[PDB]
Amino acid sequence: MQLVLAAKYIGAGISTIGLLGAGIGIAIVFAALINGVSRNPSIKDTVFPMAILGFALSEATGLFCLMVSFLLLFG
Amino acid sequence: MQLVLAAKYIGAGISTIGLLGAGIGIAIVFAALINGVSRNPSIKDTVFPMAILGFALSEATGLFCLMVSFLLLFG
Amino acid sequence: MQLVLAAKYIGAGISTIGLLGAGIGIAIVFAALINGVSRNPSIKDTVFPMAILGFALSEATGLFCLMVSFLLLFG
Amino acid sequence: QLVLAAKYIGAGISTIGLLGAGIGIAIVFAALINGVSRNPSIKDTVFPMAILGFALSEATGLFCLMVSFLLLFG
Amino acid sequence: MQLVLAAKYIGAGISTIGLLGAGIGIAIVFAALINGVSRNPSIKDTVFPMAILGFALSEATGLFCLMVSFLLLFG
Amino acid sequence: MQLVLAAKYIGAGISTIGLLGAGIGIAIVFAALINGVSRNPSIKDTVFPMAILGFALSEATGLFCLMVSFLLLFG
Amino acid sequence: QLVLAAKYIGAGISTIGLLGAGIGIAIVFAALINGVSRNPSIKDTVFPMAILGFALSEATGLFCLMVSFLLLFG
Amino acid sequence: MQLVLAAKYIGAGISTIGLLGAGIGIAIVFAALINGVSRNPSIKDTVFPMAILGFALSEATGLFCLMVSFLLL
Amino acid sequence: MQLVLAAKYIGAGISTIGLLGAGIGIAIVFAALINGVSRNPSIKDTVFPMAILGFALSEATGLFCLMVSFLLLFG
Amino acid sequence: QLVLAAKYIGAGISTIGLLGAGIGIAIVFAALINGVSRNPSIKDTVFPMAILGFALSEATGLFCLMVSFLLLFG
Amino acid sequence: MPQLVPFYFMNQLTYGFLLMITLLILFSQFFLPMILRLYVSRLFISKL
Amino acid sequence: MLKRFPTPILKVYWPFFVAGAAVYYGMSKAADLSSNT
Amino acid sequence: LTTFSLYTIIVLLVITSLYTLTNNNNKIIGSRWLISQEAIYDTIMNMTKGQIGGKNWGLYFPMIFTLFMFIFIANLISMIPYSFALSAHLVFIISLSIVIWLGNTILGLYKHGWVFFSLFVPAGTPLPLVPLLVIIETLSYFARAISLGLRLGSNILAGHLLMVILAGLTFNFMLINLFTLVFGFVPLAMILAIMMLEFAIGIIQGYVWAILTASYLKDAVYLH
Amino acid sequence: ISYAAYLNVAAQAIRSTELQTASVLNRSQTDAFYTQYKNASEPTPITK
Amino acid sequence: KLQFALPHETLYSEVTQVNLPAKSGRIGVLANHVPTVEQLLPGVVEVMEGSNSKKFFISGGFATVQPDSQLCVTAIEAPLESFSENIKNLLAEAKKNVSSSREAAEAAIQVEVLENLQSV
Repeated sequence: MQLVLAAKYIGAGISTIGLLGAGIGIAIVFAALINGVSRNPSIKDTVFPMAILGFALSEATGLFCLMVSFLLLFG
Repeated sequence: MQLVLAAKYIGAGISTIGLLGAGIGIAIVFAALINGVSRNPSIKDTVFPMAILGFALSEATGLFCLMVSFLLLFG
Repeated sequence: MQLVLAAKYIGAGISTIGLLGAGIGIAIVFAALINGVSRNPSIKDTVFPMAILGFALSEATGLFCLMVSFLLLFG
Repeated sequence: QLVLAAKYIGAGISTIGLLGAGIGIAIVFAALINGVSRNPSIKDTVFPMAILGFALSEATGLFCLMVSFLLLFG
Repeated sequence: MQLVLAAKYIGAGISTIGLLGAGIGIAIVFAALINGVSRNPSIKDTVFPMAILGFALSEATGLFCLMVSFLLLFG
Repeated sequence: MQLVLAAKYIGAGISTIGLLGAGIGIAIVFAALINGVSRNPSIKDTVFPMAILGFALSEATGLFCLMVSFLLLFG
Repeated sequence: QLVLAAKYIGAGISTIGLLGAGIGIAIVFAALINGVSRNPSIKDTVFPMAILGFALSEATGLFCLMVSFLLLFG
Repeated sequence: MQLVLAAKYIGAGISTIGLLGAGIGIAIVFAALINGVSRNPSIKDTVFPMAILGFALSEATGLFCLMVSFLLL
Repeated sequence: MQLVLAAKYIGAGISTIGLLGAGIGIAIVFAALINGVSRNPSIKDTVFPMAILGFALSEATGLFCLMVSFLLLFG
Repeated sequence: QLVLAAKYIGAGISTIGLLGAGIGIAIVFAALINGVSRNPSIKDTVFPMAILGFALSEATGLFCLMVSFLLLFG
Repeated sequence: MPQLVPFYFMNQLTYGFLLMITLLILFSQFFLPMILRLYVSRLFISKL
Repeated sequence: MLKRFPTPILKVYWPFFVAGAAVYYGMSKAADLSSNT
Repeated sequence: LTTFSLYTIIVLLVITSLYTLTNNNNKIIGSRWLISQEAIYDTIMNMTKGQIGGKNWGLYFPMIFTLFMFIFIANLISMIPYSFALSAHLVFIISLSIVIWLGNTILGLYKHGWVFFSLFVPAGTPLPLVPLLVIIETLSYFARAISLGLRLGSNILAGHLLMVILAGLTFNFMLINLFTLVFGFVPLAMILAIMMLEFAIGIIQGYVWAILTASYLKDAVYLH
Repeated sequence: ISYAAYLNVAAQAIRSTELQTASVLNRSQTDAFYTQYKNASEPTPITK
Repeated sequence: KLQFALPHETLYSEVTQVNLPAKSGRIGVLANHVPTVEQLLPGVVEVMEGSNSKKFFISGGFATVQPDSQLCVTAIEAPLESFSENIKNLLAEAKKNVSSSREAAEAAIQVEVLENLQSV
């Protein structure tokens, strides 16, 4: 039905909105990394695994949002 | 039926929005971690368990949004 | 009838956005904790009742919101 | 009915308001943890004030929730 | 009509959104009070009436919003 | 008719959303006041007028949003 | 009647544009109070800068208001 | 007719929302200017041009939102 | 027909929301430029090409929103 | 028709997501400038860190954009 | 209160503005300077 | 307690009173328009 | 005639009793009540001396005092839950605000000629936005006309409407089955907290009025 | 309390298990005087 | 590098990692760390040159990273072990007495030192 098919194309868009939060989040982890590494130049080797972890987890929340979009599109 | 089925897909998209707060949240804990480790050097042994706890709790609130999304989407 | 069931599922979806706020709140408490500890690691035992208290109260606001979401969804 | 639907919908929209309170409470407690870690000793005055700040943040959330019940039933 | 009645309730729901800014506002004032007081230990005789003023004013926007919500719903 | 009166009510609800930006704004000025006063110990004679000015204009933007809410709501 | 309905609704939506300026004004003034309190004496140079930033942020809100009026009055 | 003209009026309302962001953007540049000048004192003569450049670009984005409002009319 | 004409204008309108993030972003890069240059008095030669790069990239995100807005408005 | 309208609207809705990415890119670059200015010399290590954070921030916007194109063009 | 839109506005406002002008004159000549009389009497004993 | 003191009450404070009068006349017309409902 | 007329008389009679018999007879020591109205005298004396601060601070000291006391008493009397507000009629409060605002601007024009229009450019700026900075200064200047009133009116009104609507809800709390009337102290407690707040937001607005229209007179007397 | 007074006292206090040396005791225990002088003359020579 | 100079003695006047209690909370300096000026608060201190660590109890002082990795610490006194229980007891009595009896400032530093010593 036109109503249902329409609803899919609208609904896909609505779902996409959630993703913004993760994007800002990733930047915040990298910003902290730069400042941290600046403050002690040699902290990098310890800190860098932790930094990539913080990115990955923040990104993951974005992935879950994007999954719901793909579920509506290709479910 | 066409109305309620369109409503399911829309309602799912609305629920997806809730995830954004958790995504930023994960980053906020990790940004603090990266800065903190840079201040002290060696704070990390105590603090890394605290960081994981904080991430998980922030993430959980996001996940509550996601489970409502799948309840609406499927039924 | 379809409208009634639709309204149940929509009303649920709308509520779900509220959960995000408590999720951000939790993250903020842990970021503050991490910074506090790195700057003064001996505060921890006095802080421990307050830390759990602030986390819980922040999270709680989201859980109130979540109960409304499920009440609408299931009816 | 449209009215039957409408009360359920109104309950949904008002419920979003709780979000602000969830952030708010945490900002008071976060500042408490930062203050106390800085001083070791601000806490005696500040801890009563921190519970007050929490109450006020939470109170805003209760207005939102109360609107949800006024919508939902009414 | 059914439509006019719907618009009262719906308009009221929409109105309830504004309250969040005041909630966060009050928390920010109290956070700043704590931060200033943690810095000085003794600014407070000047600062305390300033903080209460900020609190009252931030709260007021929320109360204005709540007033409109009742006017739409009941009125 | 039914639609027009409905639309007035709906428009009123939306108007109330505008208040939030002023609410957060006022809190920022008062936070800054406390920060400034804690920084100087003694800035208050000049700065208290500056802070009141910043509150007023921030608040006023919210009041405009409120006033549209009234125009639509009553009218 | 859709056109008339839309005019009243559209006006409501327009208020949202104003909200950002409310925050904006506060941000300029926050910087002002911080700068002035750290120096004491920066203020005479800084005060023109502060008023300028306020005005520019305000102007963005003014555009939103003009559109609101454009709908409302027609 | 009714639907399209209605949509224009709604659409105008929606477009104002973009403008809110630009208002904040401009404010941030001037806030930074004041902070820089107050920490340094003397930076101001170099820094004031940078502030004007940053302001203009932030405002321009808001201008894009505004012109789309005009297009939709 | 009418519904589609309305829709083209609507999709364009929603797309404008995207533009805002680039505006705030541009301000943030320039704010950092100012803060760095004021901190060092002399970082500027290193920091300036970095700042231009960050500006361009931040702006570009809003540009994508704008071209999508045009594609929806005009077809 | 309703379906064709929905494609155009739907595409528009997807576009909102990009705002987060724009802010994100800027935050990393802001930090790059702060790190470089803080050390005078962290820059060669910090420059790839900064680029990585920008890229990832941009990417969330890009995902929104391709979904927008898919609904828009078909 | 449920109802707080009069149409009696000019009536209200006549008595309202009468109270404002009344309080201004009343304060200025009577009630504000009779407090300043207390101040000046206390200070006059203090100064001698 | 009370005493009549010949303090300024009008020789500086005329514009406040004048503004009240302008709004008073306009409010007569506003009241008349509202008294039809 | 109206309810409004009866409450304007009540406000006048309270203020007369506050300055004719708040003190037993006439003392140089004062009764416990008059200790308050000494502290009030000093915080408004030193406030409009702190604000307008001229030799004309005291020329506007009766003006700032009768604007304090009117709003201070009428937002305590109006907070009695069976008292018919003078301040929840927006048409009176906003009219009073515009009256004082016009009485600042006209006085400023009278005293400082057409060089009053120099107020609307406080400082130089590049010439293509010099006219801009006159227009969106004057717009913000007569936004002051309605802002001062609408803050106070909305605050006082919102307290009363909140109470009446909540009174209706706590009734329906008891109409909900008796298992809800186990541990039913919380809605009563919500109204009690609101009542503690309602005196506070009424006294705060009376001070905020009188500092802001001291600031407006500071601007009008001392330009830029 | 003035910072360099604060540190001095802190060193002395830290000089108060108890395994401390004579140079420490000398570094924290001393007797002294000071003299305020006009402009010349000696306003009272007050002990340090 | 590090210096931990005292007036009549010295204690360390390239030292790899040094952990300091500062008016910036707690600060760690590792290899080349950014150059600082921090007044050192009364402290429990760890100094590591390689993995070897020497633990110091410190009267407060000044900390200054020089940009060549020369960590200038100047303090009036500072091993941890020499200070490390009966001394804490003496301070408790003294803290109490000064608490009852600038006199405020004296009691405050004494409370701080008694605690700081208890940490040792």
